Amino acid sequence: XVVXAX
Amino acid sequence: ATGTVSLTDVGLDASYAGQVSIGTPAQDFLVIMDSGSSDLWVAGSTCTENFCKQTYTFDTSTSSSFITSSEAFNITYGSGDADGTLGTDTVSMAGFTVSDQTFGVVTSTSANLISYPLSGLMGLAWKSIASSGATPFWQTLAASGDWDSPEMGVYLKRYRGDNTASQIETDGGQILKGGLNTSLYNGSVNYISIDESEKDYWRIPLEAMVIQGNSVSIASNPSCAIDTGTTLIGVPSQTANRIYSQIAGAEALSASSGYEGYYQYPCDTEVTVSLQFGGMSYSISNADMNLGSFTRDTSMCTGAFFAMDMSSRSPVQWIVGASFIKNVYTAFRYNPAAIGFAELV
Ligand SMILES: *[C@@H]1O[C@H](CO)[C@@H](O[C@@H]2O[C@H](CO)[C@@H](O)[C@H](O)[C@H]2NC(C)=O)[C@H](O)[C@H]1NC(C)=O
Ligand code: NA
Repeated sequence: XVVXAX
Repeated sequence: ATGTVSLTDVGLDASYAGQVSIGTPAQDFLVIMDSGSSDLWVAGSTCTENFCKQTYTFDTSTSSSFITSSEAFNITYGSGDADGTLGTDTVSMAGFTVSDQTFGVVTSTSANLISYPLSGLMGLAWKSIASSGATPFWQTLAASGDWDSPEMGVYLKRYRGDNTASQIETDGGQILKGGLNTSLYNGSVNYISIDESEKDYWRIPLEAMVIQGNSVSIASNPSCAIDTGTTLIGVPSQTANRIYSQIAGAEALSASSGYEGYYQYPCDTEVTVSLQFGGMSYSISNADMNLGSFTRDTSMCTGAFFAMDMSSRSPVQWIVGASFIKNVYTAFRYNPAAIGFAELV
């Protein structure tokens, strides 16, 4: 895999 | 004061989550502790998405302290988006409380953003990138003088490489609010200073990278989000190509595979790799680097570095996630603003 803001 | 958040490690080091309590009486949720974003949100009880039916949700109607808003909430992450409306309520974590915390009550997401046992996310980065415009919970506590020391200490436990590991490991690490845990690190903390223009993400410059003994052109050095809510390490395409060029037999996964942006290399090659921050090299263990085979070709294994081209509007060019952070004890310091690393005990 997750990739957390933009 | 200080207070500890116990972390649950979900998905074999995919996400690290802690307990938040919202409302009166308290409603408790497991939320991803995310140093790469700044909003708190939880799935609302009216949410009709499938994931919402299968996890704990926040019932706004049964909190006597909830203050509703018609204001839209929406946030975009690398893995998807989450939408709903803002609300305000009392929020607790690690024995601390913010009485009128603004946060998102989420009623739609893109597919597979989160699932059971998670119900949302707590952003641990700075106010300037909060979609809600609200001061982050952590930042209120740090600013108010409530902490013994104005920093958070982070230990993420590793299950990658444990063949008997479960998808939910409740013994997953720890975040200490208001200090650093001296039982979890050895020696001195190396602090990399963050100036007043860089208080958005938690980010610092990469000085160098060495892989298989070769220093990689990381070209003009990248600013790196040190991001507890990212699983792997995202780098520009050109940089990912250069990285994997140093491993004999490495190749980009095709795109037809479904894994465009990922790269694979011979499973029996142990990769020696380190990132240099603040004048020191920090090694990444082979258990973090090697993600196993993504295809039927069992002789090839995917690496933890993946290609992700960033908007030219982004102040970060790398996202350095758990794959890295598992190898260090990490201090996120409010004042003077800095990220520190120490060797794990
Ligand atoms: C710092 O880290 C240590 C190691 O995880 C914590 O030790 C645990 O603390 C609880 C009580 O709070 C004990 O009952 C456990 O047995 C301890 N575990 C181990 C492995 O020793 C300690 O609590 C942390 N300190 C702070 C201030 O957060
Ligand atoms: Na509960």
